[PDB]
Amino acid sequence: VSQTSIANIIYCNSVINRLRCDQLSFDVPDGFYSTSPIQSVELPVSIVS
Amino acid sequence: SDFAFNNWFLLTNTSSVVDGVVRSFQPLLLNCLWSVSGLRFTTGFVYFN
Amino acid sequence: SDFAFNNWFLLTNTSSVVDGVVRSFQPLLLNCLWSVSGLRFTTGFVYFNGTGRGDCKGFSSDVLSDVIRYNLNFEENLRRGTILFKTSYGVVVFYCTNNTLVSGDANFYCFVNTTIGNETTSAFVGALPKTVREFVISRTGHFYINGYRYFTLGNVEAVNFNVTTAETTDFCTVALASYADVLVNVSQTSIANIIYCNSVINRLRCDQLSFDVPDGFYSTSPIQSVELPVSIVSLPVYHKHTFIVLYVDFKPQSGGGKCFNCYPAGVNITLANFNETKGPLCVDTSHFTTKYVAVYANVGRWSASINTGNCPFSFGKVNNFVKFGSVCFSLKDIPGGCAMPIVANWAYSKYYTIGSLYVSWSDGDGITGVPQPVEGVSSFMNVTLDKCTKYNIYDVSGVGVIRVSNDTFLNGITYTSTSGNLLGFKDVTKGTIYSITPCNPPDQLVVYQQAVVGAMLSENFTSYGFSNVVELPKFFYASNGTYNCTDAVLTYSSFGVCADGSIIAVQPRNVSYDSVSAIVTANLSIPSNWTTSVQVEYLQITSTPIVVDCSTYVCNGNVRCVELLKQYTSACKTIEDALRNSAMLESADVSEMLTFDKKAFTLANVSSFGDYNLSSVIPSLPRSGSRVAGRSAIEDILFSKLADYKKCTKGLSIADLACAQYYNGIMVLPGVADAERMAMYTGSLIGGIALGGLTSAASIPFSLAIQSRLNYVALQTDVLQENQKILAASFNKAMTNIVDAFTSQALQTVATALNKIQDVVNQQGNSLNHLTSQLRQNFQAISSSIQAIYDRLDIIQADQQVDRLITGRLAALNVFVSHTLTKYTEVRASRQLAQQKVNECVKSQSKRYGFCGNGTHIFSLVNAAPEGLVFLHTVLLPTQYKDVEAWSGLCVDGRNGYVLRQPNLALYKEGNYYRITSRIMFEPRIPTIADFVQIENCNVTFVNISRSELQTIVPEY
Amino acid sequence: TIEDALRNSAMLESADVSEMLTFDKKAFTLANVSSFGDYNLSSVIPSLPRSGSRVAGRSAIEDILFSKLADYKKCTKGLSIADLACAQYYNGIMVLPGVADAERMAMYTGSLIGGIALGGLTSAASIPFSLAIQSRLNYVALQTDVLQENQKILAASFNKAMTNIVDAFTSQALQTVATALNKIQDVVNQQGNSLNHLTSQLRQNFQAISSSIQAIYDRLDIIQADQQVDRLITGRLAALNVFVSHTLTKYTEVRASRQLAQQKVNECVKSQS
Amino acid sequence: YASNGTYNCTDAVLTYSSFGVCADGSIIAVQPRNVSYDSVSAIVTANLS
Ligand SMILES: *[C@@H]1O[C@H](CO)[C@@H](O[C@@H]2O[C@H](CO)[C@@H](O[C@@H]3O[C@H](CO[C@H]4O[C@H](CO)[C@@H](O)[C@H](O)[C@@H]4O[C@H]4O[C@H](CO)[C@@H](O)[C@H](O)[C@@H]4O)[C@@H](O)[C@H](O[C@H]4O[C@H](CO)[C@@H](O)[C@H](O)[C@@H]4O[C@H]4O[C@H](CO)[C@@H](O)[C@H](O)[C@@H]4O)[C@@H]3O)[C@H](O)[C@H]2NC(C)=O)[C@H](O)[C@H]1NC(C)=O
Ligand SMILES: *[C@@H]1O[C@H](CO)[C@@H](O[C@@H]2O[C@H](CO)[C@@H](O[C@@H]3O[C@H](CO[C@H]4O[C@H](CO)[C@@H](O)[C@H](O)[C@@H]4O[C@H]4O[C@H](CO)[C@@H](O)[C@H](O)[C@@H]4O)[C@@H](O)[C@H](O[C@H]4O[C@H](CO)[C@@H](O)[C@H](O)[C@@H]4O[C@H]4O[C@H](CO)[C@@H](O)[C@H](O)[C@@H]4O)[C@@H]3O)[C@H](O)[C@H]2NC(C)=O)[C@H](O)[C@H]1NC(C)=O
Ligand SMILES: *[C@@H]1O[C@H](CO)[C@@H](O[C@@H]2O[C@H](CO)[C@@H](O[C@@H]3O[C@H](CO)[C@@H](O)[C@H](O)[C@@H]3O)[C@H](O)[C@H]2NC(C)=O)[C@H](O)[C@H]1NC(C)=O
Ligand SMILES: *[C@@H]1O[C@H](CO)[C@@H](O[C@@H]2O[C@H](CO)[C@@H](O[C@@H]3O[C@H](CO)[C@@H](O)[C@H](O)[C@@H]3O)[C@H](O)[C@H]2NC(C)=O)[C@H](O)[C@H]1NC(C)=O
Ligand SMILES: *[C@@H]1O[C@H](CO)[C@@H](O[C@@H]2O[C@H](CO)[C@@H](O[C@@H]3O[C@H](CO)[C@@H](O)[C@H](O)[C@@H]3O)[C@H](O)[C@H]2NC(C)=O)[C@H](O)[C@H]1NC(C)=O
Ligand SMILES: *[C@@H]1O[C@H](CO)[C@@H](O[C@@H]2O[C@H](CO)[C@@H](O[C@@H]3O[C@H](CO)[C@@H](O)[C@H](O)[C@@H]3O)[C@H](O)[C@H]2NC(C)=O)[C@H](O)[C@H]1NC(C)=O
Ligand SMILES: *[C@@H]1O[C@H](CO)[C@@H](O[C@@H]2O[C@H](CO)[C@@H](O)[C@H](O)[C@H]2NC(C)=O)[C@H](O)[C@H]1NC(C)=O
Ligand SMILES: *[C@@H]1O[C@H](CO)[C@@H](O)[C@H](O)[C@H]1NC(C)=O
Ligand SMILES: *[C@@H]1O[C@H](CO)[C@@H](O)[C@H](O)[C@H]1NC(C)=O
Ligand SMILES: *[C@@H]1O[C@H](CO)[C@@H](O)[C@H](O)[C@H]1NC(C)=O
Ligand SMILES: *[C@@H]1O[C@H](CO)[C@@H](O)[C@H](O)[C@H]1NC(C)=O
Ligand SMILES: *[C@@H]1O[C@H](CO)[C@@H](O)[C@H](O)[C@H]1NC(C)=O
Ligand SMILES: *[C@@H]1O[C@H](CO)[C@@H](O)[C@H](O)[C@H]1NC(C)=O
Ligand SMILES: *[C@@H]1O[C@H](CO)[C@@H](O)[C@H](O)[C@H]1NC(C)=O
Ligand SMILES: *[C@@H]1O[C@H](CO)[C@@H](O)[C@H](O)[C@H]1NC(C)=O
Ligand SMILES: *[C@@H]1O[C@H](CO)[C@@H](O)[C@H](O)[C@H]1NC(C)=O
Ligand SMILES: *[C@@H]1O[C@H](CO)[C@@H](O)[C@H](O)[C@H]1NC(C)=O
Ligand SMILES: *[C@@H]1O[C@H](CO)[C@@H](O)[C@H](O)[C@H]1NC(C)=O
Ligand SMILES: *[C@@H]1O[C@H](CO)[C@@H](O)[C@H](O)[C@H]1NC(C)=O
Ligand SMILES: *[C@@H]1O[C@H](CO)[C@@H](O)[C@H](O)[C@H]1NC(C)=O
Ligand SMILES: *[C@@H]1O[C@H](CO)[C@@H](O)[C@H](O)[C@H]1NC(C)=O
Ligand SMILES: *[C@@H]1O[C@H](CO)[C@@H](O)[C@H](O)[C@H]1NC(C)=O
Ligand SMILES: *[C@@H]1O[C@H](CO)[C@@H](O)[C@H](O)[C@H]1NC(C)=O
Ligand SMILES: *[C@@H]1O[C@H](CO)[C@@H](O)[C@H](O)[C@H]1NC(C)=O
Ligand SMILES: *[C@@H]1O[C@H](CO)[C@@H](O)[C@H](O)[C@H]1NC(C)=O
Ligand SMILES: *[C@@H]1O[C@H](CO)[C@@H](O)[C@H](O)[C@H]1NC(C)=O
Ligand SMILES: *[C@@H]1O[C@H](CO)[C@@H](O)[C@H](O)[C@H]1NC(C)=O
Repeated sequence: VSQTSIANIIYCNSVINRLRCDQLSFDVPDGFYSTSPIQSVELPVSIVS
Repeated sequence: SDFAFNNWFLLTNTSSVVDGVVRSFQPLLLNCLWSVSGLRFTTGFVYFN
Repeated sequence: SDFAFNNWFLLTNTSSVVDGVVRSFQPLLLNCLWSVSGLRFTTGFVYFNGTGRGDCKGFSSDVLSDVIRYNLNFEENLRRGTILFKTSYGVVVFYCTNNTLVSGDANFYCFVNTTIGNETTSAFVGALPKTVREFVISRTGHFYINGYRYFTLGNVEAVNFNVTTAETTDFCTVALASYADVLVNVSQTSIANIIYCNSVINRLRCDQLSFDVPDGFYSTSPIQSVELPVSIVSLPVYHKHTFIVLYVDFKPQSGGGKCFNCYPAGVNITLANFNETKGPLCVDTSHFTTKYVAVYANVGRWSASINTGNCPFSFGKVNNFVKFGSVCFSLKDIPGGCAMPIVANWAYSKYYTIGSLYVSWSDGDGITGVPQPVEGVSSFMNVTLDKCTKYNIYDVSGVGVIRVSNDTFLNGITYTSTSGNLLGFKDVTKGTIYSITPCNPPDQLVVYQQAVVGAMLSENFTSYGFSNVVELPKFFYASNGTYNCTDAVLTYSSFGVCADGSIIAVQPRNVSYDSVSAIVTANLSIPSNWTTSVQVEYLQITSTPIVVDCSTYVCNGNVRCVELLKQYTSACKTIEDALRNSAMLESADVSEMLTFDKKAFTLANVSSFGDYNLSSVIPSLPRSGSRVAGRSAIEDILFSKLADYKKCTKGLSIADLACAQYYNGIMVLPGVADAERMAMYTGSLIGGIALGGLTSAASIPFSLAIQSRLNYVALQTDVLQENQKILAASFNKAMTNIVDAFTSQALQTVATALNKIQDVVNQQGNSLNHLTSQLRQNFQAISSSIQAIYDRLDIIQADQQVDRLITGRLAALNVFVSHTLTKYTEVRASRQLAQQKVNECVKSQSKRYGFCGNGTHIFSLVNAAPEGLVFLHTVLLPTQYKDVEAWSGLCVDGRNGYVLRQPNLALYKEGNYYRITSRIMFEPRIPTIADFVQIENCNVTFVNISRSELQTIVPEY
Repeated sequence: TIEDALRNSAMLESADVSEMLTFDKKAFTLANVSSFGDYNLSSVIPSLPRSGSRVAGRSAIEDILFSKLADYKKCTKGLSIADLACAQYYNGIMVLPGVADAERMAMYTGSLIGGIALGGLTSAASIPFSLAIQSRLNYVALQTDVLQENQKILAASFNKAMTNIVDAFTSQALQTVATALNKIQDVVNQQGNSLNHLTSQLRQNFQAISSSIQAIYDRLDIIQADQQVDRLITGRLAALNVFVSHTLTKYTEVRASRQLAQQKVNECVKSQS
Repeated sequence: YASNGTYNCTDAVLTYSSFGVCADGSIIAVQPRNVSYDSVSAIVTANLS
């Protein structure tokens, strides 16, 4: 955003784009980063008492 | 990419930021490309369809 | 001691620890030794009494036993048994039938049926253990099987054990016991041994959460634990009383036949103060004594009483010196006010409350509850003087001892310290003032060889069994031994302690040094042949980097938590960005510092050296593997004296401690100083000593090399080199001595290095040992578990109590990062110094005093060590000095006087002829004319020689 | 962990500072001012015992500096009201006696000062101070004059400069002295206000009804008293951990200054650089 | 370690103390800095440079 007006956007779909958006920047310098890919669906429920 | 979107605006309940980089939730699905070409007074009723 | 107690177990309500050291409260009183020998089915009823048919052994007091423990020593077979519990309210029995039928035999079904009075009830066992090795019971009624507690019965008057065993060797024990405070060592969740916390030394040891605390200094506070006289003081004002009394008269028709909690004849409970208008009754006279009042006629086993509510002040304690601005106690409800409930118990089995005592209050200094019922025109100010006491002085409470003082101080009435604790007060009556010393100031004690010896105190008294209390400046000191001042086995800057505890004043290190040798044309002494020595130093070089995943650490896998965090990515990005950039920076530096020479690495073969036999330093050959190098002897000795995640998502083992940390999100990177290139670097440096500039690449004998290095200090001028052959015998002996010291000041130096290494390792570990503990505590939330928080609440009020967790966690994380940066920025200095001296001492002899050793420096070895290096500075120390008679200059028969071209030389008259020697070694050199220089003005103070005898000294003509 | 860290660090640093302080009885006796000469460095030399069995006494520049800048034995007994320091003991802080005691400190300083007039001689006797300066000069270059005007001229400027600077205590050199004095008062303030900040925090109660634990017990029954108690200690432990983590950061940094000091005292003090 | 490229060990475009990575993602063990230095030249009455 420049002068409160939009300039461009980046969809957070791909893994690389995900990391880039997480970086709050563009063009992260070549290096090492950490990530956690997580399942987002219902899972079987188990109980023991 | 490269869309000017000069008219296009952000949405904020609170005070707007200026000239910053921000990730957020926006209603940006392309959906129907135009859906209003040649708009006239009898625009009809569209109900999230 | 030495009891196996394999069957014996711990007791824990919560999850059991495994393989740890823990001090806790356990029921471990020996009481009756056995009390169950030859146990048969008719075991009888024992009720927390000495009435146990067994050999108590006479160490048993037989007063009372808090708990009953059953230890079973039978083969792993099922034998019919029943358990009977007798309580005044009811008799409960436990039965199990092997057969499928509910009656079964007198698929396994167990039924425990409890009958109260004439009513019989049936209960469900549910889960049945495959095998039970131990049984625990208590008077409170807690029931423990194999440590965990399944359920707790209300009360047990007596216990009867219906166990029948055909086997003559039926079982090992069924005993009684009582609580105590002990420490335990647990391996694989199973006990190994314990330590009773009775003696003072044992008390300190248990406090140390360890055994065998190292000899040193510790602090202790011995405290009286009995009732003390109570003293009160208030401003004298003629007491005008107010009595608030309440008449609860529960009086039901027994309640055991139908219901006790049904509030029968429960009705009127009231206090005379109610008004027909019923305006809230707030007292006006400041002095009032609240009392519970009389109670209704009480029948067996049941009662009613008041309970603490939600107000700040508990009713009944209000009279104990409290303040209030407006009581306004009311029987009905009061808007915006606290309320308390009275409940009734039928043998502690039915709880039924009653709306009671609406109270609201303003804060103030006028109204004050007084315990003493009598209030009137009287004189009282009880004040015990010189004993430990409680006290209330002008609405301030505490404990201590009162001392009379002499200080006018008529300005006011109370004096308080900066901390907020009052120091002294003045009587209203006369003007005297009294101080308030605390009862038990901390005392400093000393321990050595796992026993206490000596003690620093404050009072001129022998508190312990010590036979002497030597008064000393700034403190007193007790000891149990005579003063013989033989030596010190411990030391502090001011003083050291003797073996028996005698105190001694330290005499600093007797040493001696040298200085410039001013030419004075008189007698002087030069050092003769030296002896070798070795000094050891240690330098921190690197820090094990750590990395953290923000979102794992705080979110812990909850998607909703992740989404609430999503708006804070502006914040926590800085943390991991800083840690990562700092790690890669320092690793780049340490990788830039490590050079290598293949030409010289091969030279590290011990055959190249000679008599020195520095076997330990040289790197080991590969152990039939394709590895460039192996750690040296001093290396694995040091490591000895001091995991893969690949196995932490797979495998069949339970996760390890390190493995757990990964789950939480901390992640320790592999260390920068890996052994391969570390050993190559060290070996190359070591091989750079025997390599000198040659047209060929071959080596030369090590002996010649030392001579060359010596030449640097001065021109060694001897043809038959005794030093080369003598110093090695001292050198290799010193080395064997010091490696033995690993496995004479040099010894204390080695002790200092070792202490420093264990220091840095502890300093590194307890950082994250402190970090990972803080998430176990919830700052303000109902519970730590985010998942549980979501379970306990709907969408509107769950996130609201969630976010205050992360608001604290982020702060703790920012603290951690801000302290890690402060570790790196400081270790960088030590890195600078290390690189600055390794390339100086290791490569080229220094001419700087005190940088490479106590005296003149010859060469230095280097090896690796945890996150650091270690040096071996070989030096030279003068064995003896040779005296000699000199001349500060020369005068020819002509006016011209001659002097020397550089100062470091000095003439002397060895015999008839004159010899000029070095100032730093006794090596002598021939005189010649080229070594002199001319100055016109003759000083008479020099040698006086003409041109004739000049030809006798130097062949001029 | 708190007290274990503080104790181990204290004994470590005290062992180091005790390892650094050497002594020479041969040279300590040489500190007699009669040995020097026109220089009259009266201020530096250590004072003789004041009719007491004390090895040494502080020098003039020493007590001037201290001037410009208790026993617990009397804190459980006596008739006086407790002093501020005394109060701290009651609370539980405890300042250990300083490592640099005056006796061995003065012996060390005096021995170093006496190492200047001592040169290698067959006998143990001294030589005139004048000859010594000439030898040190030779190091820079072969002083070649027979009638040594420097020895006699520079002393008149030297003793005058010294009187000027001791007056400055009681020209860039002046600003240098001002800087040192400012640095000393800086470190002393920096040391005091640490525990002056510590001991104040227990006067405030983080969330409890009142600070006084005894009062808290008076105002409540067993079930709801410990519950409002523990949140006191939950804060107090945090404050304590902050204090220890900042003390370790003071030690680990002062160690560098110690290194530099030992590195230059043995260089400049002993042999011209 | 996963990678999408073959191992040819040409060079390293990124590095960490234990190891470095190739341009295509192939992993490589670092060889420390080949250097050489000198030392005292003991008089030995023989060939030297
Ligand atoms: C100004 O302030 C206003 C204040 O009102 C803001 O308006 C609110 O904005 C929030 C955030 O966008 C919005 O919450 C979202 O609502 C939409 C619509 O909800 C309905 O759609 C879901 C399917 O997505 C259906 O299940 C159902 O019809 C939803 O309605 C229900 O909401 C909850 C949660 O689903 C239900 O339990 C209730 O029963 C109720 O019927 C959602 O699209 C969005 O859902 C996302 O989060 C939920 C909860 O975690 C999750 O279950 C959804 O799957 C989804 O999460 C992700 O899934 C999609 C799948 O396509 C994936 O692509 C993304 O990763 C998704 O994030 C969420 O519930 C809220 O309703 C608004 N307020 C109201 C009252 O309308 C406004 O935005 C502010 N403007 C700014 C920014 O200034
Ligand atoms: C699993 O979770 C359960 C939860 O219930 C745990 O069970 C509780 O364990 C605690 C701690 O052991 C236990 O508290 C202790 O109770 C026993 C028995 O109390 C009765 O004995 C005392 C004499 O000691 C009598 O005065 C009176 O009969 C006691 O009963 C009364 O309790 C309070 C306090 O005394 C009274 O005010 C009430 O009126 C009530 O009638 C006690 O032995 C123990 O007492 C110790 O502390 C108190 C309070 O400070 C002190 O006054 C005692 O003198 C004693 O302190 C020290 O004195 C002895 C002297 O020999 C000295 O040797 C030690 O230094 C002592 O520490 C305390 O009251 C609690 O009752 C249990 N719960 C119930 C409901 O029974 C179980 O432990 C958990 N298991 C684990 C570890 O996983
Ligand atoms: C974020 O948004 C800002 C706003 O558009 C971007 O900055 C703008 O970037 C353009 C180029 O992308 C700049 O234009 C260049 O400016 C120079 C100097 O005037 C001109 O000579 C060039 O020909 C070109 O026009 C422009 O100055 C700059 N303006 C501002 C206000 O920043 C920025 O690049 C965007 N960043 C990302 C990552 O999207
Ligand atoms: C705390 O409890 C553990 C568990 O018993 C103690 O460790 C065990 O200590 C024994 C000796 O006391 C070790 O036995 C020795 O092991 C070696 C190597 O196997 C063997 O050669 C010896 O002959 C002897 O058996 C045993 O290995 C060790 N086991 C474990 C799991 O630690 C520990 O000493 C106890 N500490 C205290 C202070 O009580
Ligand atoms: C470097 O440090 C070492 C250790 O501090 C010094 O070693 C020691 O040198 C002193 C002389 O200052 C020796 O003292 C004397 O020993 C004789 C014979 O026992 C005794 O009769 C004298 O009265 C005096 O005590 C001491 O023996 C010696 N110790 C060792 C273990 O070597 C060394 O002198 C220091 N070098 C310099 C230049 O300061
Ligand atoms: C100071 O550091 C620089 C850079 O680390 C060193 O420069 C390099 O010196 C090495 C010798 O140790 C040279 O190595 C050789 O080069 C020849 C010709 O390419 C090759 O045939 C050999 O097998 C070997 O690789 C290297 O070329 C040279 N590099 C540069 C950029 O100058 C310098 O030697 C270091 N000085 C000292 C005293 O360590
Ligand atoms: C300290 O000194 C006391 C006496 O000076 C020693 O006491 C004896 O200790 C045994 C063992 O408890 C008792 O049976 C004697 O009655 C004690 N004698 C007296 C006179 O009290 C004690 O053992 C000494 N302890 C140490 C560690 O030195
Ligand atoms: C829109 O409003 C105008 C009047 O403002 C009206 O004439 C017209 O009919 C309206 N459109 C529709 C589709 O009803
Ligand atoms: C939109 O389509 C859905 C699905 O056919 C239908 O239920 C709905 O009625 C449509 N919209 C309107 C306004 O009818
Ligand atoms: C245990 O002994 C006490 C004291 O004599 C006694 O009151 C009690 O009745 C005895 N136990 C039983 C079950 O009677
Ligand atoms: C269970 O209770 C019933 C009814 O009181 C009784 O008949 C039966 O014997 C009990 N079971 C036992 C004691 O195992
Ligand atoms: C355990 O039981 C066996 C069974 O024969 C017995 O011989 C032995 O004495 C018992 N050991 C004990 C009670 O410690
Ligand atoms: C309260 O109730 C009891 C029994 O119901 C009765 O004896 C008494 O008179 C009542 N009133 C007062 C003031 O106690
Ligand atoms: C206060 O002093 C009087 C006079 O000795 C005494 O009777 C009374 O019991 C004392 N009170 C207490 C609580 O000791
Ligand atoms: C200390 O105790 C000793 C023991 O005899 C006694 O002689 C001395 O007077 C006491 N001193 C003080 C100040 O109490
Ligand atoms: C120890 O004391 C005895 C008797 O007082 C004395 O003869 C001996 O010299 C002393 N020895 C030491 C090493 O203090
Ligand atoms: C060490 O120093 C003291 C100081 O006076 C002296 O008495 C003694 O001779 C010395 N002892 C040794 C063993 O050097
Ligand atoms: C010291 O010098 C004198 C000259 O005055 C000489 O007589 C004496 O022999 C010398 N001492 C020694 C030990 O040579
Ligand atoms: C020094 O040299 C003399 C004579 O060669 C010899 O007797 C003495 O043992 C030597 N001392 C040492 C420490 O080598
Ligand atoms: C000398 O070298 C041999 C070779 O292994 C070794 O066993 C021996 O311990 C060495 N001796 C010394 C004094 O280093
Ligand atoms: C020169 O000789 C004189 C003779 O009195 C002597 O005092 C002085 O120290 C000498 N100066 C030197 C040797 O530099
Ligand atoms: C040597 O010194 C003596 C003593 O002053 C003097 O008389 C003599 O002339 C000198 N001889 C020389 C300078 O050749
Ligand atoms: C200084 O030395 C002189 C004689 O050389 C002596 O009279 C005096 O007592 C010494 N000063 C001290 C403090 O010992
Ligand atoms: C010289 O020494 C005397 C001896 O006390 C002293 O009073 C005087 O101030 C000194 N003068 C200077 C300039 O130091
Ligand atoms: C009075 O107080 C002062 C100081 O508080 C103290 O020095 C003195 O000993 C006390 N007693 C008398 C009788 O002065
Ligand atoms: C790359 O791989 C090819 C085929 O394996 C091989 O011929 C070539 O030498 C390799 N080059 C480098 C630089 O690794
Ligand atoms: C660098 O070192 C390795 C180590 O064996 C060696 O094989 C190679 O010849 C060297 N390469 C260069 C380019 O110096």
